[PDB]
Amino acid sequence: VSLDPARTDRPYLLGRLFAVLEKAQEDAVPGANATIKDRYLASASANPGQVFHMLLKNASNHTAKLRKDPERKAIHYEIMMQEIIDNISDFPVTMSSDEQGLFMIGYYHQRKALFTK
Amino acid sequence: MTAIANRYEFVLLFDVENGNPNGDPDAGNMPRIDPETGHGLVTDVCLKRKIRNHVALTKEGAERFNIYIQEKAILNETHERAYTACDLKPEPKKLPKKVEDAKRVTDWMCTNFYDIRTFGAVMTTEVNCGQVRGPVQMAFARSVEPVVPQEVSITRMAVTTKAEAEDNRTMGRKHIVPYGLYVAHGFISAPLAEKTGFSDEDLTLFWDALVNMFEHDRSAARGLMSSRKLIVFKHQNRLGNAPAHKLFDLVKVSRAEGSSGPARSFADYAVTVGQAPEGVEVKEML
Amino acid sequence: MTAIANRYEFVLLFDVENGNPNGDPDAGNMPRIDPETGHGLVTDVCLKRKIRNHVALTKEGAERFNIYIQEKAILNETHERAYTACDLKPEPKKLPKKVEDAKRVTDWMCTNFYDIRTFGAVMTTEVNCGQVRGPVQMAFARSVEPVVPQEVSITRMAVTTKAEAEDNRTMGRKHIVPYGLYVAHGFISAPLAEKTGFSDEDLTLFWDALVNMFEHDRSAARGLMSSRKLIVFKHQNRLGNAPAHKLFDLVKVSRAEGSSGPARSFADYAVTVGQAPEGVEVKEML
Amino acid sequence: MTAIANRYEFVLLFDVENGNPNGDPDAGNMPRIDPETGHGLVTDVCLKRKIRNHVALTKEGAERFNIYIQEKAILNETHERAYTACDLKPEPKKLPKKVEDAKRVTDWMCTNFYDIRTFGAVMTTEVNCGQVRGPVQMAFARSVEPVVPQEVSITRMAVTTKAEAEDNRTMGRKHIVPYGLYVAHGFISAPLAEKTGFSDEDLTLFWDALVNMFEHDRSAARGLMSSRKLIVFKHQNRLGNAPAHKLFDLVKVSRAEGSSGPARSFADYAVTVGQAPEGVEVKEML
Repeated sequence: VSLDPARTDRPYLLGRLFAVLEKAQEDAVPGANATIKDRYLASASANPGQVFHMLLKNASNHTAKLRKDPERKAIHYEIMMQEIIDNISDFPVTMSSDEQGLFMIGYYHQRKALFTK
Repeated sequence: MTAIANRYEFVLLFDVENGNPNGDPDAGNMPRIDPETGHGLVTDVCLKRKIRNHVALTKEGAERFNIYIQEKAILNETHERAYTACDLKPEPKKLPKKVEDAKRVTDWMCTNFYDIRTFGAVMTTEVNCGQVRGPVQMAFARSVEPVVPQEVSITRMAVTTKAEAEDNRTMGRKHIVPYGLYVAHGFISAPLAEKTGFSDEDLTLFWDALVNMFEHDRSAARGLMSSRKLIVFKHQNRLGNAPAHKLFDLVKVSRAEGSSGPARSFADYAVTVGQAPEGVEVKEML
Repeated sequence: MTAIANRYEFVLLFDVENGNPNGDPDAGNMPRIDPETGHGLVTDVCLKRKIRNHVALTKEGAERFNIYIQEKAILNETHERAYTACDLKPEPKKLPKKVEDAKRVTDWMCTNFYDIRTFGAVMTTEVNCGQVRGPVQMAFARSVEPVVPQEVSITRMAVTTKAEAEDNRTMGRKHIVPYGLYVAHGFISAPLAEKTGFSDEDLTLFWDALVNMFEHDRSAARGLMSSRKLIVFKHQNRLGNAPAHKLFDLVKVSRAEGSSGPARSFADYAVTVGQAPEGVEVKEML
Repeated sequence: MTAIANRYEFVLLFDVENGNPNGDPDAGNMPRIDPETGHGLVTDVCLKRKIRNHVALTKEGAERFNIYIQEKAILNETHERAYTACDLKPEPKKLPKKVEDAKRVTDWMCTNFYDIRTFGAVMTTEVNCGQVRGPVQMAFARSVEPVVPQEVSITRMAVTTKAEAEDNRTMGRKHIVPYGLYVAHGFISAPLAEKTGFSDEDLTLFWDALVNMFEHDRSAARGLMSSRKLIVFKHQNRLGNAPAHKLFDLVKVSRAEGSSGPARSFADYAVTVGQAPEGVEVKEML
């Protein structure tokens, strides 16, 4: 039992997306006291459409920044975003509690994978 | 403990040009913003430090005018000095079983130290000295409208360390705000001053400092910074005479009608002031 | 070395013609401009560098006129030389951390390293603080009017590499500014000159540098530059006498009424200087 | 090899009398003109080929008088040559890593390669050795007036664009100014001469080159560009005694007020020289 690239359930996809935004941010800005996780974990799971919209602004800004320097990862992450955001039809305003459980699994699963290598 | 006799409230306007007013520890060193809207922000703590600096500069160590939290002060030794000046051996956290002893320390440190007398202090560590609230409070400063920070690349042609690619051109960067305008609110309460001895000469000194804040803090990182307007509301009695939010509404700032592109000078805005209700006196120091 | 006893503010005004005043690290080598409005910009760092080089030149490395930021040099060896003359060895974080020995290398820098006595320094460490703060500071320069940069190509009669170039003669590239005018601001602090010992002689030298600076830096890409105007404001007290912003407003720049279309010469503009408040005196270049 | 003793500045004036000053690549012998105003522009690099040409024409391979740039040549060829001569393995994209033999390539080239004794075999687009900043420099040449040319649709097919035209014949756009005078500014620096061993011999050769330039360049569009004048200003010391721009102001050039209608000859223009200060001496026959 591990990460399934084919689950195609919306709250699972949202969890994966969250996890990889965390990872990309990490590489963006070293040395931060607090991660986006610590800041937004709860909110994200309660109000998808609310926040998700917001975060992508900053992510855009960052990837804009990061092309100057020769270093890359971040093109793999931009592709990973672009896959998950194409599979997600739309952003729910809110999720049933039981669904907020499944969101945690997609996050953890995805994280572990990225934890490797 | 003589203290002021009225309730005060005020608003302040200041400006920045090609600079970094307040950096963000969590964002590299990016200027602080509101993610959702993109407005700017400035912490009160910054302003407070500025004020302390100014005072220190001005007074030059005169008794009743020391600063407790000097830039590199060892705070437990400074509490221990306040303690031992009131004959106390150091002890932690709370006020002693006899709270009176740390209250003497409080009295002494309020007596001598201006900024404690003003802003109060937690004033409590593994050497206690008491607790204080302070009669003076401030809020966050907020940009009048959205701000778009830039950042620039710079090159050290010489290098500090040895390099393998050799001399090598090595680049850092700066973050900069083209232009922006800020607003700040504040309060003063008579009852606490009655408890701390916050006097009127203190108040005049305070205002003087506040006007001349920026003059002494010129630096590489900070651009051109200046104070523009200062409005003071004074009530006629020991307690309030009107709601605060109503008073702050009397001041309104709008884009100067001749200004259409992105703001780039103080002339791009128009500032207006209304009349003061019956129970309040409004005077303008700037 | 006696410290200056007055507060100073100054304004400078200089030209550019058919060249690249300041290349952009990012946008290839495009001149630096504000994206929102297209006005040109020049970093202070450039100015500093130029000044340094001029000083080094003119003074010939005489005693007490050393420079610690030596071009294409290992600056850890220049801070080694600052410390080993004081029997001390290289440290990051601060001048060697024990404050008396920190002060000995500081002193043995300030006494002789003109550049440190003037502009201050850090051995750049992530805690980005302490060491010494410059008594002299300056801000960004900006073009009075928007500019129109352009790429320029040449018919070179030779090729970099094995090529099919040679029907038309081989290519080249450049970027230029047809014409532009820039302005700048700066400040001098008495208290910090008191800390560093920045002396009057230094001031004189500084003036001299300013005036003469441009002449020594001819090269292919810059084209031509010239210093046009310089005005000096002197306060009559240790501390200030007037608001800075006000002062800066006394000098005004406007296009010559007869000039039309894009400007191409200093004659296209007109300049004016008002009178200063009694607390400050005005004297022109140098 | 002695270094020159003084700083020198010169103004070169040459005709575009019923001719073309320099071909704008995209349109053959179109004159490079300010697209906003149409006044004549000539690449700073314009003169250099001609210089080298006269070198090769009068010295003709004289050891000490080699040239760097050669028509249809590869730019790195001369780099390679200078390294070979000094028994170095060419590294034409970097300083010669053995820096005493970078000095030998530099010496050898500033000896044999007169033109590298004169100018930097270094970088604006690609580098050679780099480092060897040129002791002589000159700016973009410009026309005295807005000289949007009178187009000359030449009766020829041998142009960048072929056509079915070969009742009208094939045409390529070439241009001539009814008359125009082009102006160039240049500088000479003793300090860098000191580094490169630029000599008086070199100077005289330079003069000669300047005079003889246009004898090697003529065509229907080119028309007449006579080396009308070459005024040279000499400083009395190592370091100058006046601003450059001041000097250039002395060279007053304008249309002959007695001339009427659009200009067709140098007689339509007047050249005058004001007296330079004692710190400068002016020679005016070249």
